Amino acid sequence: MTRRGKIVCTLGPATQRDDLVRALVEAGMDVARMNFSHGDYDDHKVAYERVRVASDATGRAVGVLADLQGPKIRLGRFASGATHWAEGETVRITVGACEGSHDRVSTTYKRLAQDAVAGDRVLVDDGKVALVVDAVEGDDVVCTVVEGGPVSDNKGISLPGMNVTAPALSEKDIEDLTFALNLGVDMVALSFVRSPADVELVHEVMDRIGRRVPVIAKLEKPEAIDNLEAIVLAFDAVMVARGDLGVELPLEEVPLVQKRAIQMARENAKPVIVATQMLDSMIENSRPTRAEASDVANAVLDGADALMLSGETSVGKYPLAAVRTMSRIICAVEENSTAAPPLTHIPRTKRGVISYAARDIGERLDAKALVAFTQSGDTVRRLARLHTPLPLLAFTAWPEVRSQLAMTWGTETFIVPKMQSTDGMIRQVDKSLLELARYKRGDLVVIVAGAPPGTVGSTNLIHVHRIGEDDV
Amino acid sequence: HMTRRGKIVCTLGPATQRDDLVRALVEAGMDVARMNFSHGDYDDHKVAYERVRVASDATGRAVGVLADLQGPKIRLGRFASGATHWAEGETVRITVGACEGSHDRVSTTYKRLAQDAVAGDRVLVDDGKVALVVDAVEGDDVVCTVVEGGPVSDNKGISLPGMNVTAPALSEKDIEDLTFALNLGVDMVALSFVRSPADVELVHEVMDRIGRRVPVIAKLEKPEAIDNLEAIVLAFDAVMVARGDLGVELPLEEVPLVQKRAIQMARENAKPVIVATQMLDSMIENSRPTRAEASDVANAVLDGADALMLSGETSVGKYPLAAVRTMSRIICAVEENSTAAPPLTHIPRTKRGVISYAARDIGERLDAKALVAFTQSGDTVRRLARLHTPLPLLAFTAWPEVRSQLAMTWGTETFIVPKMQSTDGMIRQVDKSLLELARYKRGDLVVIVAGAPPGTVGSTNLIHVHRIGEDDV
Amino acid sequence: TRRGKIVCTLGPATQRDDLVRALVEAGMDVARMNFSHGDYDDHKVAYERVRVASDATGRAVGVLADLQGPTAPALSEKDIEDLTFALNLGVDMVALSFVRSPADVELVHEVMDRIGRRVPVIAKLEKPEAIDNLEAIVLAFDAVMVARGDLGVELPLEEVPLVQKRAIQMARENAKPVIVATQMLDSMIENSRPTRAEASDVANAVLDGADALMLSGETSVGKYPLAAVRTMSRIICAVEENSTAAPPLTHIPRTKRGVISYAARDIGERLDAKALVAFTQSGDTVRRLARLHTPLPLLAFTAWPEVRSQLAMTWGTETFIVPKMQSTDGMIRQVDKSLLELARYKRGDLVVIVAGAPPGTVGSTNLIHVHRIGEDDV
Amino acid sequence: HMTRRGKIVCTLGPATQRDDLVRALVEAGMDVARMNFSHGDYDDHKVAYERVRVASDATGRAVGVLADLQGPKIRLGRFASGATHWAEGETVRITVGACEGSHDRVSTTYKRLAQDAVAGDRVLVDDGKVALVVDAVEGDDVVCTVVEGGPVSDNKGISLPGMNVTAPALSEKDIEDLTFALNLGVDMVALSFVRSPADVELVHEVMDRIGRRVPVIAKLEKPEAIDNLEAIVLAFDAVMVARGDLGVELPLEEVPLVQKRAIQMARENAKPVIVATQMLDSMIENSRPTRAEASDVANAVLDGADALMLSGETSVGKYPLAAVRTMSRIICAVEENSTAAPPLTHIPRTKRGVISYAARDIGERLDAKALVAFTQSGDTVRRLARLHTPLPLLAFTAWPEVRSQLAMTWGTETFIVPKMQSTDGMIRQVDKSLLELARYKRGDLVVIVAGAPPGTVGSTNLIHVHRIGEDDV
Repeated sequence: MTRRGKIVCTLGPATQRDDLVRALVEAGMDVARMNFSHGDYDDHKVAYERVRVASDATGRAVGVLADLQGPKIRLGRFASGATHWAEGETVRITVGACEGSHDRVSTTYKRLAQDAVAGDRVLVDDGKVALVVDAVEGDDVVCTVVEGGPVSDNKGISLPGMNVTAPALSEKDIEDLTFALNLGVDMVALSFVRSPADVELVHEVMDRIGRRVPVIAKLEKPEAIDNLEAIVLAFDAVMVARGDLGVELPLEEVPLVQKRAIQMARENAKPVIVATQMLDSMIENSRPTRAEASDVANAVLDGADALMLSGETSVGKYPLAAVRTMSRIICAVEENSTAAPPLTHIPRTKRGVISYAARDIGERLDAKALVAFTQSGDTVRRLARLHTPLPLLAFTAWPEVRSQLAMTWGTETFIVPKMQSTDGMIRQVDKSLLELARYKRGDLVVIVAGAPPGTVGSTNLIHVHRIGEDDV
Repeated sequence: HMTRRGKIVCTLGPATQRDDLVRALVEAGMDVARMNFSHGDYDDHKVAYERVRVASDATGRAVGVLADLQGPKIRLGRFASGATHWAEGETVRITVGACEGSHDRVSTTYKRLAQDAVAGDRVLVDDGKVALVVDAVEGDDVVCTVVEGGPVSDNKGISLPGMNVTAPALSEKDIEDLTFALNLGVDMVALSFVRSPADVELVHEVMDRIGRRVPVIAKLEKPEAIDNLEAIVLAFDAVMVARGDLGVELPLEEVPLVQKRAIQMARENAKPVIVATQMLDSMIENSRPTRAEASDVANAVLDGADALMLSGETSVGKYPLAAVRTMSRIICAVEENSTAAPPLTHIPRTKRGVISYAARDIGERLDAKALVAFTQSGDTVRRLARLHTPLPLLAFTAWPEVRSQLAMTWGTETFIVPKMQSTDGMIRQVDKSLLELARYKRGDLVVIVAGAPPGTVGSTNLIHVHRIGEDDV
Repeated sequence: TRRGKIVCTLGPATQRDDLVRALVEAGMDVARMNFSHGDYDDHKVAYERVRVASDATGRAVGVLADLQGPTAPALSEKDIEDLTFALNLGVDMVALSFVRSPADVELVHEVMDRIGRRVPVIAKLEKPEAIDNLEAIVLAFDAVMVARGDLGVELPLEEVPLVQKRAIQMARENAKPVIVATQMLDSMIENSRPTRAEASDVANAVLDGADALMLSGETSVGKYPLAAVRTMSRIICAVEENSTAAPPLTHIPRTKRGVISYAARDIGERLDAKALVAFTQSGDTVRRLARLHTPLPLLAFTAWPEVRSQLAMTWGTETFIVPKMQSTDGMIRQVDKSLLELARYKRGDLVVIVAGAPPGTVGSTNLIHVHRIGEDDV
Repeated sequence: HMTRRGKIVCTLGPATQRDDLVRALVEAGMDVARMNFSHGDYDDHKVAYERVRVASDATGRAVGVLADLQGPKIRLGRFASGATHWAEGETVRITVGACEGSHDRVSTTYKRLAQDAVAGDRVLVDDGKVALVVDAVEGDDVVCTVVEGGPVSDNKGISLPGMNVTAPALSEKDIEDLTFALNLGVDMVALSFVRSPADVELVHEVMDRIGRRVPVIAKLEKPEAIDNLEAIVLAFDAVMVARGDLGVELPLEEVPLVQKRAIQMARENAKPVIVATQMLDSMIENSRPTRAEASDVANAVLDGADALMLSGETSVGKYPLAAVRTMSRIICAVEENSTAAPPLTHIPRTKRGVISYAARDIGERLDAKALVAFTQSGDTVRRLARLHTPLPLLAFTAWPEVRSQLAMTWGTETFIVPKMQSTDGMIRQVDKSLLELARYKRGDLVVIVAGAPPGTVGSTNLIHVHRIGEDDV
């Protein structure tokens, strides 16, 4: 009926101009990403509020997503500005301070010396240049260049295979998380996730400050894909970072890891975001490459809850066009086929059997919408992963949840009061839906909800009715 | 299956008039009591009727009361000697005039026989044991030739397959009996000799004149009924497969397929179906049935029948209790052995239908202890019963009459409750009613099917899964 | 024409001149010699009268020798004598009474292998211990006979109709033939017509899925032996001409032989074939198709005439004798030749043939071939 | 899946002319060699053609040869300066007359451009990198305005979306190239610029004049082709999805769905489908592909494609071997992971079709080591290939040409054998051929699909299941 798949946009320099955050929202932004690798806390505060004003003004829900940097592992500065590391040369990467020199340059990752051992590979600038550790002589990691090429200030370094010992949250991240939690963000994404235990360190900080939001694990490393199931269960959502996965994994394995992660997320009613290398050409162009449009469309077809724009909106010259184009692709894929990859988990539990039954009933009776009452989102997220073409309307008393459900597939959320009785809950649904030009009296709707209000049995009720069938 | 699901109808007569015998039936399993208005004066019925109601109250078991209307009385008159023998090839006269019976000439009770019969029509006597053929009508007399010979005696039944019979489906006598039964307070009425869907209208005329309707059961006795099977099942509220009678007027080998087809047809439309006659007739004189009879009963059960019926076995027999116990024991045995009954083919398309199927699925998938259905007329319960789900099926109704009417519906126990004021109060009532009987306890999972806000214009439209007393404190 | 098969018992009542032939003409498919009655000479004379009748009419007729049976061993001393006699006499099958265990067949096989001649052994389901081992017995024996009268002596009477259904099902799942016997038309021992209750009972055996039904005293000692067979036939036909199908089978085929039989039926039905043709050396391939109770005519072709008699008791199967086949292509040409000699089917009519790889191959059934009659006729 | 199923097409050019390089491709996995008639003179092709045939014989691997016809050459002429710059808002003239190139005015190779162009038509240049709009046709000059600016050089491609282009599908030059290729002995021909199902007839005219037909592959390059997708897939023998070209004339977001739709359409009709353009273009300059490219390839495989095609990657690139090795490695990885492919909706209705599906079922159910199909033209094997069954699929044919033609069909290896004399002999041949391979041994179960008696009128009509050498001595 409208766009189902959700769009995440990154905020940066390019979205600071007059009424531009609002222009994004109007073009379709559902979640706004605050990237804490860049900007001062003040730039974020001002972006954060511009989103909230835009969300109020337009009426559209917009979640706010705090992206934590994780371990900053990159080159230091060169005195020259740049150099060239040709094959066979010896080079020293040091955890000490030094001036940028062809033969010797610093790294930001202070533990590199203690972690590196003879043999470990060291990749630079998205794996464009590759080195190998010969030995650790004090603060210096002595390497040999295996694949040559140009190198400059502050290029990324990847250490596949190496037993890296940084925690998932740096000291700097804890400050950023704390800031974001107080600022009022709706979700937090953790980078460099390697184990299901990594969520605990985010939860420590949340419980100290006394405020928890959904935590999104970013799938960037092989160790993450090695624990894919345990991670999807321990976190609240996942983000497939294809660029980063492509650096450390076989390139041919990556398209299958994407599909597998998306499937895994849907089986467990967790949201999945697909990020990186989406429409990167639109950083410089008003239109994408054919290859990019195809790639995006396959993310949609793979079953993804949301797709994410990075530089396309954060630094690009065509931020609106990027969002409009992502929308137009998502729509086109959806308008063409209902079908998404089938799920294999058979529902066994009261809440699961009911979610499936509700969808069946709704589809079989040609309902105009599927209404789900929810206190945390769980009940709606269980319906969303089915990719039913029924509009999916969440009704909740907790307004935070409306923002959190911005990143979940096909879902619009309405904020309503706490319900006093089941019959009152039906009356509320009528009231809320009739306010919208979309619905009128006579339209068939399916409601999923709680026995007597605030019951010990959670979701346990399916109710089919036409709007205002009992009004006179 | 935790209990007997299939229901048992028993006929009341001479054999059930002595001391606390109606009660003995009920305790043995009788779910519906049949009052057969071809025998007894109105006083015998009044006394039986009340004995059933007292038994029902005493035991706590629901017992429906079924008024069987006679329809056209078509049989031989009396013979002066008491009997004769009509041997093959002989000419014989069956007359609408009064006469004393002789071999050559005997009267019939069916006064229109002369004007209805035509050259060629077959005239079958004594459950089709002897067959004649009309050569012509000379005045009073229908002049026949014997095709299959055998003995004939006073007042033996006559069946006229193929013949353009012109009696109405409701005789003058039936209208009196119907009127009596309606006022007496019976819960259902069965019409004999049904040939067309229109036949129900003549019963409805009488009901609406007296101002009281009950479910009307079409008895499938004639070929013309099976010719209109679908239109009849839709127009009536239930059907009864009368096997003996169908066996006389159709090829005997076609009957087992007609039974299956009628039962199927009834289940597709959420109408009850009763299977009657040729059940355990040997038990009129014997304490045990023939193997062939046990097989017959079991096949009715397997065919998908809501209820099975005893006739002479309880109404005139010498072993009425044993007959009911035996029918029960067979029904149980068939059920305890397989869940499976013939699949239904109607795909549900309507809100009420989709919900009934969904409720059953949910109930079975979650291993619910019972499936509870609220209902004003039975419709919602009957839609679940036809599925032959092994979940106990508990109807909740405000109308007490319905509890008696649901006595003939498969697998169903009914509870009578107050009018509900709110949906949440309705859930609380279900808990209260179930807990009264020390079968359900706190924690047992049940599925409820019911009405949006109480007295909603959308009838049944709600499915609700809960464990008993999960919210009490 | 009739699909379900009829077994008739021979006795005093069928010794009249050309009465056996009258049975065969009325429909007898299997002739039962009951070795609890008669001298060996009465059997010899009946045996030959059947064989002459079978030749004369052209109709296949199996001969089933019924060992009386007799805690007791499975085979009495007397049975061993009767079995030995019957085997040499040339019977096509043996039925064993009082079967209680799957091991019981071994004692019959000992005797067969001593004399050097094996035929199918039919276990008679007469006792509770048999029903307790129903599956193991159906597997060890080659066929089963449901004796309802006898089961009714020791079992709850109401349980018997469900045991009948269960045994018939069990037999069909394992491609064994099942006969339903006892209490069929016993009234016709004294009457020219049966009770309604009896006609209904027979029809229920048919509908339950039975390969064959059996007459006992009705033909062996009755006064209306022909009428009994004619009436059983007329009923079986009438039941068949109505009902479409038989109780579904649930056993999933997993073996080469089984997967092919199911596939052949599917292909046949999907393509609207007029017939299902089976080549067979031992019967197995035909028996696998018969148990399906497919409404397709089922035509068996065999070189071994003993097998044509043995297939007489399998459902819906007509069997023809042909020569030993020299090559697969020759075998297809034979099927065309034989089918045109029936002149039953027409120019473009499809049939499906199931057969053996190269003739006398170690893989038994392993070939499906769809062809039109006279398609390679230029 | 036991080996690579999806097939690889490689284009031959300058980069594949060096020492034993065609052979190195074949060894790396090339199944079809594309001869592109937009580059090279007839002598370069003759030498490539023979190098392929020698390589095919030497390695034992089947290698098809594919003649790609240019179709209408629609592009810029030459510039005197060599290149220019067309900036937005400027007026420029593209002329069908001869001239040397200036900024203001340059010639086109497409001589009909004047007669075809009308006010409003768009003119896209160099893969749509620059866009113009026609203001008028003033004689030989098509006077345009630049809508999207950018650099332009000698001999750049132009696309004319929407414009009623009037060139036939076969130029005069193409007919010469087709004729050459047919005599040379190529196994298939691909036609560019296909717009209608009638376009195949013009190729068939030429084939029938020369007296030799091969499969004709329609290249899906234009919107009009996708508008007739079904009629085209039926009239041609195969299709090639050219995504780059479709991307210039169609909405970019629609292209991924057109690819999927064409692949599906081809499989439903047992026609091969090749997916071409922009597969691993980065490997023209690099020893490894972009992640986006590997993903794209893998999605073509998953979409259901019979074959994937390399263009510049092998024809002009610096890593031609690595390109084919990499394409192989991706195809394998996708396949080793899931045997699932998009389901088909085609229900088989015909004797030959029902049998093909039944054979597959039987094979899969019995866990056969291979499915052997006898075929005169390929049709029988192509009907099994589109099912994407994980059974090895072994074609047996007496026509050697078919082995080359089946090189582009999914999952299919072909064996060339003598004409069969008898069905039993044909089974013996299957054993003989398979036993030569160390892959098969005595005892392996295989399913054979074939013809009744050899040279029967009833096409495919026989399924035979056997273990290799079960009757051996």
